[PDB]
Amino acid sequence: CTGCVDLDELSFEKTVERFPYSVVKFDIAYPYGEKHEAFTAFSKSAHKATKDLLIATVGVKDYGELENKALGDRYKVDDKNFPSIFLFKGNADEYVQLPSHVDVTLDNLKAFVSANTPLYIGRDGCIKEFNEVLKNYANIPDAEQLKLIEKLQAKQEQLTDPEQQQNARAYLIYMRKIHEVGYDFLEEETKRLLRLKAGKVTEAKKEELLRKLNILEVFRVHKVTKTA
Repeated sequence: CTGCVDLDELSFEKTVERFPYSVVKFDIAYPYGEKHEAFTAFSKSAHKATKDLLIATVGVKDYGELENKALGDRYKVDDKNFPSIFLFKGNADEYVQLPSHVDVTLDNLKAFVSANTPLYIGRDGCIKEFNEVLKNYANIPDAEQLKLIEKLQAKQEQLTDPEQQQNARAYLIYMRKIHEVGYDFLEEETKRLLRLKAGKVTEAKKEELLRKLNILEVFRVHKVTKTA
């Protein structure tokens, strides 16, 4: 899969022991089907979020000389219950296995990581470095919102990643609209977005409305503090 590093007997221990955290799927050789695709979707989203995570696969598939059987055997897994998901904390030795009763899904995969690490794979659309400075945005003074608008605008102009650049535009538009009209903007843009989402939409268009609603969610406050 994309971003997934496939490992073997020679490279596995050495590669896992070079990243602070590793998520490995053991499965047949040449994997396919829905669980492998959920792992593929996990691998892409995990890269979007993190510097520090190895996403990796090991093929076992026992029909020949037996590639990687000894590696599956180290971690006690079996053609009989593939896929098996392991999370390692920096060496081949400190690992947690995803419970077999747990469906291998994007959602469970992300939960598996933050459950067991200081890593956080964020919501599709979020930019951690924008989120880090925008708590309570709607409630802070005109003058600080204006300087946050200026600080994030300069950050936006230095982003090198295409999806980050697009997601930043939506942060800045929300920032500016909230500064201009106040907390009532949240409800207006939620109603706008949710009306489109409740339409007949493609998978790809849904995802992109979800990116905006997750960005928008950043700006919700628990209480309204600032004079409207």
